[PDB]
Amino acid sequence: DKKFHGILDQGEGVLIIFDEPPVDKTYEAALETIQNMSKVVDSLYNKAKKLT
Amino acid sequence: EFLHAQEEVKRIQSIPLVIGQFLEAVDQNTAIVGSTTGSNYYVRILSTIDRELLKPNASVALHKHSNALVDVLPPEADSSIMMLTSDQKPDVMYADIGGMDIQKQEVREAVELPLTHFELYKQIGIDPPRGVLMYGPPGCGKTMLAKAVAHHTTAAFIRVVGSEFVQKYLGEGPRMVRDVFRLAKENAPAIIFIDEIDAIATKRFDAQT
Amino acid sequence: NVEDDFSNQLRAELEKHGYKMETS
Amino acid sequence: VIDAFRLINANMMVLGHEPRQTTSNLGHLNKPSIQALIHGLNRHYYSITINYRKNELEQKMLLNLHKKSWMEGLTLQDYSEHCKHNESVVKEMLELAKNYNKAVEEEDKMTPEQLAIKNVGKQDPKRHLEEHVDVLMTSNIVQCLAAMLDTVVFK
Amino acid sequence: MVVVYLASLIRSVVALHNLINNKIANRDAEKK
Amino acid sequence: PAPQDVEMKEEAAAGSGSAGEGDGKAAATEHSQRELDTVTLEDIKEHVRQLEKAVSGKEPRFVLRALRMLPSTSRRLNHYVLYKAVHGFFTSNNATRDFLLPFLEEPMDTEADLQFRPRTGKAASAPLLPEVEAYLQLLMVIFLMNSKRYKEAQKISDDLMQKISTQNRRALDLVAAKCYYYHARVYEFLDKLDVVRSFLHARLRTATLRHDADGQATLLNLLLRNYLHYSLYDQAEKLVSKSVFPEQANNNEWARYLYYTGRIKAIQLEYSEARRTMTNALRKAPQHTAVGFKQTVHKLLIVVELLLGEIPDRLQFRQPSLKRSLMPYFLLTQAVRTGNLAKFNQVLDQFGEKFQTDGTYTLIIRLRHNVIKTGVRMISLSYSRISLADIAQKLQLDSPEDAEFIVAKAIRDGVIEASINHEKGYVQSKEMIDIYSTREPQLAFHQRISFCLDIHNMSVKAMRFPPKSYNKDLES
Amino acid sequence: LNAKVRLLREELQLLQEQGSYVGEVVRAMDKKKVLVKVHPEGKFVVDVDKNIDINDVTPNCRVALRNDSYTLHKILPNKVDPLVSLMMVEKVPDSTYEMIGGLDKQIKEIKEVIELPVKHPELFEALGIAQPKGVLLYGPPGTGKTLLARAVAHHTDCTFIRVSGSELVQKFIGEGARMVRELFVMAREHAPSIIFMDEIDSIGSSRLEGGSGGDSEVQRTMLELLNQLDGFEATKNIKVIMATNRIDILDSALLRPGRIDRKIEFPPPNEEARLDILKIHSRKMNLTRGINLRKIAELMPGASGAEVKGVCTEAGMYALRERRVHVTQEDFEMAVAKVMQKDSEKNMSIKKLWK
Amino acid sequence: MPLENLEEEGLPKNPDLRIAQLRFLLSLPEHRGDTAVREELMAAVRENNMAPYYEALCKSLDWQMDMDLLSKMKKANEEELKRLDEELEDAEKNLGESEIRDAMMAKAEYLCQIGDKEGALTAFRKTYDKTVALGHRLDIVFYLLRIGLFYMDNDLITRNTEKAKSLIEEGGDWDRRNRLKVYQGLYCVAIRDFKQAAELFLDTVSTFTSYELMDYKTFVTYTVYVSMIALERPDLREKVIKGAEILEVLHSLPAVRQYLFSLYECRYSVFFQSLAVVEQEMKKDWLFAPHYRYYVREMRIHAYSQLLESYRSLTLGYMAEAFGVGVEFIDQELSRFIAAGRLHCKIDKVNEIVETNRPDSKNWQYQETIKKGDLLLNRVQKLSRVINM
Repeated sequence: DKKFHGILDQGEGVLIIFDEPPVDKTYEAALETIQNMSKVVDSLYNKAKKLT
Repeated sequence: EFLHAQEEVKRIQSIPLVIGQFLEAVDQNTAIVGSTTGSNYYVRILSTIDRELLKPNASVALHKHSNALVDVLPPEADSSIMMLTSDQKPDVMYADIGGMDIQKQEVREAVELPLTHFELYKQIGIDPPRGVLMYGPPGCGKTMLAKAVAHHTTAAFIRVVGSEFVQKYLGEGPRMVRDVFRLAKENAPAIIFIDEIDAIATKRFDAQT
Repeated sequence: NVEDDFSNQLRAELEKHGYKMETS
Repeated sequence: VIDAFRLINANMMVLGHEPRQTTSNLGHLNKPSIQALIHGLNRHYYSITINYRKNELEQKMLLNLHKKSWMEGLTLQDYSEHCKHNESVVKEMLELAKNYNKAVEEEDKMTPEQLAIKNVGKQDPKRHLEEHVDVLMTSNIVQCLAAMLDTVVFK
Repeated sequence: MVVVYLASLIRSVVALHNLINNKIANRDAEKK
Repeated sequence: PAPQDVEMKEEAAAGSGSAGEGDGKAAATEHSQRELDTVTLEDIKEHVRQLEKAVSGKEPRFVLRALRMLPSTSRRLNHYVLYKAVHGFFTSNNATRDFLLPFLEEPMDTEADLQFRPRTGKAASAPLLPEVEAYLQLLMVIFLMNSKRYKEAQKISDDLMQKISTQNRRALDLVAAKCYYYHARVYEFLDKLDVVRSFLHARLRTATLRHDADGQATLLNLLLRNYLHYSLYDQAEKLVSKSVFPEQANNNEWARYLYYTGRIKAIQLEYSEARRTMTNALRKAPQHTAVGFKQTVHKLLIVVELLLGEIPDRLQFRQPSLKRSLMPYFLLTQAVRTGNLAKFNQVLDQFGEKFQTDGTYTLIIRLRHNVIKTGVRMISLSYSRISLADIAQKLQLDSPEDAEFIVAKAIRDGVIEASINHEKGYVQSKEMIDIYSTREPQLAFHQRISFCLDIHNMSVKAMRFPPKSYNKDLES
Repeated sequence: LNAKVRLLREELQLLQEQGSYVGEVVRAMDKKKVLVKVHPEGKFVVDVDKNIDINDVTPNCRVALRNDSYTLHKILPNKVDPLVSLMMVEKVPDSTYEMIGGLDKQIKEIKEVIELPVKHPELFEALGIAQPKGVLLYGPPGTGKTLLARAVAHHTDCTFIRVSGSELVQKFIGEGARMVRELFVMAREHAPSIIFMDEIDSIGSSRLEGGSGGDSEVQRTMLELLNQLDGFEATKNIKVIMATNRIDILDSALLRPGRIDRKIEFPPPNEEARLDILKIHSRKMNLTRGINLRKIAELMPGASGAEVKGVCTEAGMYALRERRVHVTQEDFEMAVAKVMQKDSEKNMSIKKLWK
Repeated sequence: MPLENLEEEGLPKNPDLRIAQLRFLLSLPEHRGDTAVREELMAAVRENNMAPYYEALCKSLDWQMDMDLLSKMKKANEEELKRLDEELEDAEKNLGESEIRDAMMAKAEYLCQIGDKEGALTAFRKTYDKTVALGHRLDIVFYLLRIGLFYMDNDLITRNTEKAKSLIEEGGDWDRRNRLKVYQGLYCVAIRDFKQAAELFLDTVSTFTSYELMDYKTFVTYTVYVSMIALERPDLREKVIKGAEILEVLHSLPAVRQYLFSLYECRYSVFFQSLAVVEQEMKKDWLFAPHYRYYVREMRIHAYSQLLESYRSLTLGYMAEAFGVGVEFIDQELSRFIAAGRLHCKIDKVNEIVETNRPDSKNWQYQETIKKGDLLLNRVQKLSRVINM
């Protein structure tokens, strides 16, 4: 669910805890935009054929 | 030099300015306006102004020297009345007209549910309400239902009196309607409430006067 | 890449049954 | 907008005497406010020439802004702030992107009024998206460039 | 660029033809 | 059918001639004239013209349409392409393609665009006589791409072409440039062993002094190309160091040059520049010349990629619809992604005979090492420790011992980033998968940004480029 | 860039002016002065500038003026007439064949009378029939007669000019009961049209029992004008249509046939009609699978189309309440019963609910 | 009803079984009257790999069509045209606008059923010009889209979708908006990316009342299958498992239900068992994948990832057994799984502990910006070199 995110070691009787994400919003926001860009280029190329 | 040249135009764009309202753009060089003076002008458009935000209806500035279209004003600015009866709201709620259950359920659903959240009503499939007419015996108390909802929102309630549209000062009357309606479009959603339309707009108009 | 699908369906069902006996 | 008048009577204009007196003038005519002003100007003495006594020392004084530019060229902000800027721009760019697809597919129209309605030509995605890439690039360069410069030099 | 090219295509016919007109234009102007 | 041959010829001769003469004559509009003449005209002459209507030769009328030389000696070449030796593999005219002076009927009608015979005939210190000569020379040898003819009119065509040239002019080298390409091809492309070289060098010297870019460009490509086919590679490598390609050469000229250069650097151990040059040539010039080249370019390109250190995906095979041509290659690819040695050797051998043809043979041996290199990267990356014996079996190496030595070398190169523990019986993964840790996210940005700088410069310059000609045409 | 600034210095002195006005040309005079009427200021006879536009002399064109004497500038390419503006302000409901549909009998009768001649009088003319003068609509209230009039306008692609009996609507002479021909002229301009006269039976009930309608007065005159007019008696594509629900109001010209093309009797809403209307309505909202549209209509006793649509509309209120995203079967169960109570009220009062 | 036609064209394409699928493909087009077009359509079916048509020179003529069907459809189509021309003659006599439109629009749909594209476009064209019900307007444009999906020409799909897409939102019809999602949903399985498709199907079961669609039960079975492919345990759990609606309805699903359940239990022994069988079972019968590699590759990454994320260490035996396949196959698979950077685990076979480092971190998100940027980046250079000449 990623409530705290960790890994449970059943081989040793311990629970490995990771804490305070270094995950940044800058990166996450950037991912949405870049997928929309790939779409625009496809539409552009189709129009490109006329010019040639 | 272009900047210093642009500064020529900056000095004319200043006061005196009289406000017109932009009917439409014929071109990006000439346009038609109908001013608040109570006269319409077909005037020229200078340089260093946007027509991007000004193409549909908006307030616009003319210079009083030229009597031509020097500058632009936002569609939001020059709003005749913005709010009233939400900062002037009554404290009356649904519990001071505690009865009339059928009536209470109708007003609440038509007026409150679109202001608070447009998405939910639309989500179901059924359109969120557009035009409301309210009819019945006068002894029920339509104004009072209006009061309860006016209190409850505490925002997006524009109270306009039908006499307040008509005016002695020249050309303000048809214009006064443009300024308040145009503002409702910008600060969406908002409800416009006209108390009595039964003594301002009449079935018989004689039109000799 | 390479065609993993043809190979995995046959391998997964068969190998798993022998593995049941072999290991837990 | 400055004009000069000595101011002489009406008759002098009417006769045409007034240009005989002005000699050693060039003259000029401008109109801040319509025909009424022009008439007032002509009656007076119209625009007699204004020259300026100026030179480079006076010119240098007027030039100035800030010596404080000294601190500012080096200054860069907190890294959390660098991230705020980058985030705000990428988020913005997503919104405009959907119109952009249409823009490149079409825009046969060259007529500004028709283009505006058709492919959301007014509120154009090209103008703004370019404008956006350009602020983000320059902003990141100056902040990044300064941080590194300071590091080497102070230690 | 793709849009800029569509504009240059319409432009080409007029721009290309104009070149000849200019040299002649200078003679006419001087004559009359 | 001669009664039907005459409509076809007259139209063809006039249309192609009109465009070459009207363009050449202006003489000071060099950029426009250079572009129109190189790409459009020669391409028009090959693909649309020949194919159109009954009989591919429309040559007999054409010789008379302009002027070569006044006796019917130079004309004779027009008859020889039609019939002698082979007769090409184009459709020849029945008659009225006459041995000495093809046609009895002029289409000239004293035009400036279709010339007149005595009128051109005065010129010899004018560009009017060399330009016409060349256009006719070019047309005649134009059949050679399509036909792949040998020893017809191409016996004396090399000599005759030298005669047309003299000390040339900048305008004359631009038209002549079309002839220079065919001059190598006639003995080069067929691979008859003869000297095409003397002429090619000689024009090259003259064009550099006058400094006409169109001419120099064409010669340098041919000189490299000729050598490689002859199997005198040593000559081609040494040539490149002395060459200078103009930066104002046209788009076909660049594509041909780049392909040919690409095969050469690939041999030297420079795969990185070799792949990029071959890919870009195909987009740069879509030509009818280009059709013969494409199969080779993709075939050579794939072996060239595997060596660099990229393993190409399946999709690439599918799109250019040339999948079949690519097909034996496709197997070699599936073999690298699995990373198993044994599959590679067998496949590459049976197929190897075909591969000799593209120019792949020199490389072919080295492709062995890539397969294992891909196996080593997967073993180290995936796990920490797996026994050396497990790896030995998986890749199908000869010995468990053999796995150690190969692993030991690979680490030194530093592409793997692991440690092999010889005594302990396992490989230890020292690497961890990351791209944010060291100085390295900056590098990751660097490569992404780097490819972009080139794209930006191209987009912006290119936008401006039609307007540059309008600005010159005098518009604001 | 240099060109932009060069232009710029000249513009400032040029712009200095006494303003502009917008009028329209009534007529031009032969001598080249034009009689134009400025809309806020008085009418003026004044000349044209021929450096800019020679079309400004053409009558019945809205024109720009640049003030310096009220001189004509150019003609504005955007024009408007009051007849189009009447259609525009109301935003009349327009509806398709389905809504009325399920009254199979009703459609064939209306479709022949009104729609074929407006669409093509030529067909009628070849055949040898006389163009329809009057169309009388009668039948009980709640048979979709008002909606059908609106629907018919959409189908022919003809404007719906409703004379409502307001004096808010009227600017043509500011009243309408001697405005016969002025509407016919403007209708012909924006041809084809159907002029509609309506009784809602809630406002002007006093006019009706008084002497057989003041609203019938307007209809009788328009019908007279339309019977004989100019050379446009031959061809007609402008009808005058009446909605009424009584036979009492009908004067002598209305009552007889071969003075009116048709008198239409409407079939009351049946079980078919509720289905056909319900089906097209139910599409607008989300629906849950396995709900029979047949079942809802059949239970529904209605009293109008308005009632049938009221089922879907009431359904939405229920979906919010339950807090669903799709309007389930349960929402519909409660809705039929709630709509049945409205019907019952309509019947008790022997008058319509709406007022 | 028509959605099966679209699925059936898809089946010869599956690289997992070419031949059986041909018999599935024939069945529904024979009933509907695609016979007449099918001579032209047959070339598309060759790319998809084999056809059993009477004029097919393809391998399977083991379920070959009889000659009489081709001819019967053709006479029928001409007969239909003969009635239509005559309807058209009658139309002028009544209203021009009503009668000619109803007939022209009916003729188009009929033409569309056959799969004649050309005849469809022209016939429709007049009806669009004229006034017709908003809901009807959206169903007719979807039929032009429906012909292209059958035809499996990719370029063709795009044109129709964009036009339909504007008209649906403009309109008031929610139910109709949903219909377009299914057609587009077929499109999503048709291309390599299966993930995109699941979302359309989840919406459409709720709202898309039966007409131009199969029975409620056959649609629900599609719904759950596709949901499993895109969605991991949190997403799957909230969406499907939480609901009131499934309990009220009652299951008829158990085979597909086990495949959804196994993920939740997080026992890959149960998962993998259900996976080899389900892949073959569902995929062959109705199209959700013409490219078999994509389906298994995505499921296996999720089954391994999810086991690893929760548990640091496992024994090799447990690992071998749960996953299914050989240790050898498993060890090769991992190397490819690692490359992505979301899995990042190490395997010690010499000490028999498989350790999973498992970094949830910024590196995972970072990795994504860098990776995605590559496709686009390569693609502009190619667009620019074309535009300039």
